This record gives sequence, C-alpha cells and structure tokens, in this order.
Amino acid sequence: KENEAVAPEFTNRNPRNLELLGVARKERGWATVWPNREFWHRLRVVKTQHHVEAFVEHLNGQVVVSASTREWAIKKHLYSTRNVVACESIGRVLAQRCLEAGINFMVYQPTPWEASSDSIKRLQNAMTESGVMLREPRRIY
Amino acid sequence: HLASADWIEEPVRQKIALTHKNKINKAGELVLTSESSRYQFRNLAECLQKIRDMIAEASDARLQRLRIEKMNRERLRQKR
Amino acid sequence: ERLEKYRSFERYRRRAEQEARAPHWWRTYREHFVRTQKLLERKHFLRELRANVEEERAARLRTASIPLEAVRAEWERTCGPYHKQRLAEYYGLYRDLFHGATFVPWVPLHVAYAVGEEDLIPVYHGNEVTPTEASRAPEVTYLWTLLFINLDGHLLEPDAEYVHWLLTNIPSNRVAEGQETCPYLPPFPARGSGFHRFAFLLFKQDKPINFSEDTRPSPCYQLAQRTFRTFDFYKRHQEAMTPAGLAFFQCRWDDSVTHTFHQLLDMREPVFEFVRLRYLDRYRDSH
Repeated sequence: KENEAVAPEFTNRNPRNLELLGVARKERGWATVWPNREFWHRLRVVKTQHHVEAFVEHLNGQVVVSASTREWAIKKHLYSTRNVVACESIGRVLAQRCLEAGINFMVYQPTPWEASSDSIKRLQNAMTESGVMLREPRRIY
Repeated sequence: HLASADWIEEPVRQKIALTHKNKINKAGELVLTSESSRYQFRNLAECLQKIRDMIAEASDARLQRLRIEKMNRERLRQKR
Repeated sequence: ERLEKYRSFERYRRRAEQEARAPHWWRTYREHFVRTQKLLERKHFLRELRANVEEERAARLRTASIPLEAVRAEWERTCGPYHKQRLAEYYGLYRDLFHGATFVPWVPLHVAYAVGEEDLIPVYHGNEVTPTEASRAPEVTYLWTLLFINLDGHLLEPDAEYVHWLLTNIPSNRVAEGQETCPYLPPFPARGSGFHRFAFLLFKQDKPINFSEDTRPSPCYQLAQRTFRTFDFYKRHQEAMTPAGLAFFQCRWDDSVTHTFHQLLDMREPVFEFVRLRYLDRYRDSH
C-alpha cells in the first residue's frame, strides 16, 4: 500500500510541544540570584492600593492568564476590590481564566509576609480546589 | 534478548531490565558497547566484565501526576 | 534616609525584572538569550453595591462569594476578544498560519466535541482533547467560511498541513448549509511527537465565492491530496476573507490514533522520538 510510506522524522512546530511533554528546557542559570528559575510558568500576584491582580507569566515574559479585579465582569459582582474574599474570588477567577487558557500547572513563590497573608492562603485554597497546581512538573532530561 | 534468555534467572531478568531498560533495543535485546581499547578482545572482555557485574548486582509518581493533570483537564473542560 | 528603600523584596524584584527587560549598557540575560455614558451608568451601580449593607456585612464576616458563570459571560463581551488573540499568538498560530500576520478576533467563536448526545467536550484555546475524543466532527457555535487545520500534524513536510473538514459559504450561524469541500477525518497525530495544535479559523465572507479549487472528494482518505498551505490559500482569498474567530486545542497520541491510521488512512502508524610495544607504545599512554 502506497499510503504506508512514512517520513523518518517528524516536523512538530508547536511551541509548547516540548513544554507540555516535559522535555523543554527550564532556566538553570541565575545561580547567583534567588529564587530558582526552574519554572515554565509563574503566578505573579500584585495587590494595589485599591485593586488586587494576579497574573500567570511564562519564562518568555508573556502573561498568558491575567486576572484583575479592575475588569468589569468580576468587580460588578465583587463588593470591594481590596478584601480577603477578593483574593479568593480573583483566585477562582484566575483559575477560571487558567481553565480558559488551558494551563494547568504553574509555580508560585510567595514571600514570607505574603505567604502568611490569610487572603493569599485562601487564594491558594481557591486555586488548589479549582485544580490549578502551584507546583509545575519537573523537566525531562 | 534479556527476557527470553532463560539462563538468567527470572528475578534477575526483571531487575536487569528495570535498571538497564534504556539499553534494551526495540527488538527487546540488551545492547552494551564500550570500545574502551584498541584491542577487540579487550573491548569484548570489557563487555564480558560488565555482564558479570550486571548479573551479580541484579542478583509511581508519574502515574499520579497524569491523574492530577487529567483531573485538571476535566475541570478545565467546562465550556459547554 | 536619602536613598529610597522598597518596603518589600518583591517590589525590587519586580522592578529589577522590569529593569532587566529594557536593554542596558551593562550585560544582562535578555541580550545574550533574546462608551463614556455606559461607564457613568456602570459607576452608579457600583455606588449602589457599595451602599448595600448586606455586602459590607459579608465582607467583614468574610463569607461573601461571587458567581463565576456570570463573570465569565460579562468578561467575554467586554475584553474577551483581546485575550483570545494573546492565546493564539502565544501558541504560534498566526506565524504558522498567516506567516506572521496578526488579526484581533471579533467573533467569539466557540467549539465543542459532541460526546454522543448526552454531553459535548469543550474546545478551549490551548485546550487538551484526546484523539479518542475527536472521533467525531465538533459542534461550532458563534456568509462565512469555516476551516480546520492540524498545524503540526503533518507527517512529512514541516510547512504543509492537513484539513480535517472545510466548509464554505456558511450562511449566518447555521453550518449544515456549508459546502462539504473536505470530508471529516479524525485526528492522526504521530506517536512521540507530544502535543499537536489544531486551529479552527472563521473568516468573514464579503460575497459568496465558490471554492471549486478547494473542493475535495467525499470521502477522501489520501494524505497526498489533504496537504495544503494556509498562507497561499488565504492569499488567494484574502480579498474576501478577514479572520475573526479562533478556537484551538492540543491532542496527544491515543489508541484511536492507531485506528485512524489503519482503518481509513490505511497506513503504518508513524513513530518518532527526539534524540538527545614499539608500534603500540606510541598508541598507548606508555612510551
């Protein structure tokens, strides 16, 4: 059968083919700086004076999932942009946006004071129940 | 052929396969090559010594994560 | 006291990261490796929400909750299309499909794979759907032209790609009336190639145009005739085609893929994996 012919090597072009497979390279540099760079995606949580925002950023520096309370849809149903519940809601909203984007794994590096914050802990509780993993898969060598 | 080879006892066969699965060819044969000398017999002798060491020495998290990501996918799979 | 001190480490880290992004004379990692009336009405509601004592009581009681579904619908209407472009560009669809041309989507295209009749599997942007879950054609909810691609599903040529099914002259939303130029084929991603991205494209049709060239025999099981290029095809129809909708998912290898390659494609399953004394005294160390 002529159809049986198959090329010796594939030509996969998806940027996340290796990343999703786990074979993609993770930043192993910055040995003189803290923290580790061995994460494909990271959760950036920024609390402004009047608003709370959480972002998920890939190593390339492009945010793929961005959750902000300034966005009209969330705030109209959200009593006060700055609140512990707002952190929970933005976490669920960020999860839902993470659900929207197709990204299931991310690395979160909270600070000592940020980690102690109950709002961030509840936000993490919102993330874990939504399935968004705070720990990414290890790279494959 | 590691598995078919009956001279190796079955418990050793499994242990060798697990430790050196990377050295098993698609046909299932266990391939080892060193060529650490210019003399073929020494190269063969080095191969022979490794087999004796392999015989003597021989004598999951991945699944869980797949469930977690699959569970995440199902929850992520919500646009109806 | 004269020197400014950030009161948190992350502020310096974020500022340093922002500083690192911009080029500098000193060496950095990147260089080496790289309407109004509506708002006023909206604000009036916000003041009412703040005035509501019940909302304030919940906040101090830390028991308040928000409906995700209501937020999701509103988000799509307001700024959803802009986020839609980001995902498509991040995955490289624009560079692979239109050779770098970038279009902001305007039609909120949504696709889901019908699981029998009880439920239909969503197709998000960057979603994960197994080929077993793609044995059937998906439902699309959003003249028009609707096109299906496997961007990296081609097995022989990098630039080339295959069509799953292509509909032309789609009237309004209904898709049953579209001409079945390409019959539906289940995904056939090669094993060991990881995740293949499939992009669903919606193009605005200014006038009805018969794509006799793009018509394909129904059923067609030949890869030699499925191969095509989006760029040249889009260029041939760029006058009457302006893309406005997107939807794409990632699929791994699966047992159904073996069935697809053999039963109807009738060819071997493709398998790949990335691959990471005197005379002799002179030769040996001793001499």
